[PDB]
Amino acid sequence: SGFRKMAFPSGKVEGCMVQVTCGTTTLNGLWLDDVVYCPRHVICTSEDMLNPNYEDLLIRKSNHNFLVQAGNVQLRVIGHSMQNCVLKLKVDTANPKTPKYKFVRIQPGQTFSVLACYNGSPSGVYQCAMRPNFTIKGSFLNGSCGSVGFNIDYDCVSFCYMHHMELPTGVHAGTDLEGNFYGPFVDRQTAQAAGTDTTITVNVLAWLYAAVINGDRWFLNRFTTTLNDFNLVAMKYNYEPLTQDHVDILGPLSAQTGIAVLDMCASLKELLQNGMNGRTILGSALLEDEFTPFDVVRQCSGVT
Amino acid sequence: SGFRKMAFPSGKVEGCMVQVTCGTTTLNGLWLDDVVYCPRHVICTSEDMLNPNYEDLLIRKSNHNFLVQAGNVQLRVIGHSMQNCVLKLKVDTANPKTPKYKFVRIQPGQTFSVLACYNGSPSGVYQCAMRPNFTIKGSFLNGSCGSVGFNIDYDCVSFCYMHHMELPTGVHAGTDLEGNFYGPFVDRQTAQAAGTDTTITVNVLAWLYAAVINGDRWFLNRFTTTLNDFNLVAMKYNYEPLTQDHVDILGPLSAQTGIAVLDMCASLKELLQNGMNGRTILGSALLEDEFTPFDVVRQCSGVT
Ligand SMILES: CNc1ccc(N(Cc2ccsc2)C(=O)Cn2nnc3ccccc32)cc1
Ligand SMILES: CNc1ccc(N(Cc2ccsc2)C(=O)Cn2nnc3ccccc32)cc1
Repeated sequence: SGFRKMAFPSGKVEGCMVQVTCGTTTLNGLWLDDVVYCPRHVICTSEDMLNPNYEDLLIRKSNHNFLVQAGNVQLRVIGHSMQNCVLKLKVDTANPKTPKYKFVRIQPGQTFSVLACYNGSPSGVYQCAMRPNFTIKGSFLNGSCGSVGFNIDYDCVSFCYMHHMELPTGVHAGTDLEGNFYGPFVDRQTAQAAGTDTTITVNVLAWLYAAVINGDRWFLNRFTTTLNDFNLVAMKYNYEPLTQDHVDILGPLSAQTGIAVLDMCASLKELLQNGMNGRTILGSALLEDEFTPFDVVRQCSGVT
Repeated sequence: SGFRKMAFPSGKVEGCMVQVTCGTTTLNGLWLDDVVYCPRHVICTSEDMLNPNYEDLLIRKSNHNFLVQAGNVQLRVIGHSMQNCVLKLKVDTANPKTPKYKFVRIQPGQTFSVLACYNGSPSGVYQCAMRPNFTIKGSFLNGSCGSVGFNIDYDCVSFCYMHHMELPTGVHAGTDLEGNFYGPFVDRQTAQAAGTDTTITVNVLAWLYAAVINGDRWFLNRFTTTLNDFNLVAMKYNYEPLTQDHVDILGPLSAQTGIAVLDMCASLKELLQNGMNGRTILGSALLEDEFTPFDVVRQCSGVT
């Protein structure tokens, strides 16, 4: 028992991290097979970030201008190209540590682990969720760009995020591994405000199920509700509308605990309406929304 | 910016995890050089755990009874011995993935990362603190025994914890890598209750400094206090007494923010006395105590 904000083991990703330098800018890259992926803003100075013309800036760069170092060994760059907001640097050596991998574009509400890196070296790992406004609440400092988000299915690493920027709000924006930004964000130092950060209702319910499994049951009540009634309450509290798909995904958690999904919705409704009254659930004094139903089952079963 | 419960990158430890089986019991082991470390209760059945005589149980075991598998390859066991509550299995092959490492016995209040494992395979990583009552609040299921806690100083892995048991309270107990339990716990399925779980005051203050660095400053007030006055309040709230050593360790955080340690103590005093009034600090609605002052500096500087 016990429930923690657990990240995937980061070893398979640590073996892919490299340092990429272009001119005076150094950030992280992801070396998979014979390609190194990195944010295209590596070709910019801080002066360029106000209104960069990436196609024009890239014309002034040749293969030899991209310095790629894997630990202490220099990779030879034999090609470069821009795909959306990422640069793909073809190198002459396939990464011997390349794991089985996929590039996936995740949905808002889905979770992933981030291996924060600086100068191609890993500093730490933590679990994230793609917010419904397509930002992530990470922990990134200057030089962390190119750090990636991923999930792991036994031996396969699904890369879903590459860090590009911190919004003036202190929240983070980035792309999938095809270089497409999540949300409306652009790689320009401009006024970009994130939309309403709604709470991921299906994840809060999954976390309530995790709480019941792990012994925290004080919040269970004698009530039930309907999807429409629950959603009137979810709207008032800036919670995502709950759908039948969400109820279906909570099915295994419902079956394991014997608590019908709508009954858990009624517990959640009372918690929204009455607050925690100074009490805690799984060591938290707020409703946690960064565990998916899949995460709860994975953690409560012991998948390796 | 942003502040997260960050774990160390787990790659160097993932390369050490193996599966150890003795009879019908399978748990995790730690392979470093030519030795595999694991909990001695691997020699027990659940029947034995009520009152085990480990020396007597071990006499019935030979080197060939300890099955050690590293991924899919079997290690040859050429020696075995019991050191306190751990077994050390001498194998004929040095682990090629052995990192630079040390065995350290940590102090209560200190933090570490845990790589939860099952059947020698890693499932996830999370950040912990050794509680002042010498328990850890982890996420462990049956088969997780032998999973280890560690810290990393650039290339050196300091192993500090090996998981042994879950107390009837849902909290966790284990040993250092010399097999000595943290706290008064014994590897016997018996009545063992943890003492008072006090809050790690120096860590809460470190986290308040992290909050100010990252922009959450609402809790700063116009007051100051003294160590003796603060400690009268800390006692009332089951917080650890703050010492001059703790103030000294907070020195760098104080210098960086310009907020004197006793002034932060006065903010903490008001937060203890008045609560958060429905507000949050670094996304938490309670006072976080599982970041040391070293953790805050490390995360806020970008150490790899
Ligand atoms: C020289 N090149 C350069 C490139 C990028 C940045 N910017 C601004 C920006 C605008 C549009 S895309 C990126 C970043 O946001 C970087 N970054 N990322 N995460 C960060 C956390 C803390 C501090 C900085 C961080 C700055 C300089
Ligand atoms: C057959 N051998 C055996 C050995 C140990 C255990 N016990 C009881 C126990 C008493 C004294 S030392 C250990 C554990 O506590 C194992 N364990 N650890 N973390 C756990 C989380 C969830 C469930 C079980 C967990 C049980 C069986």
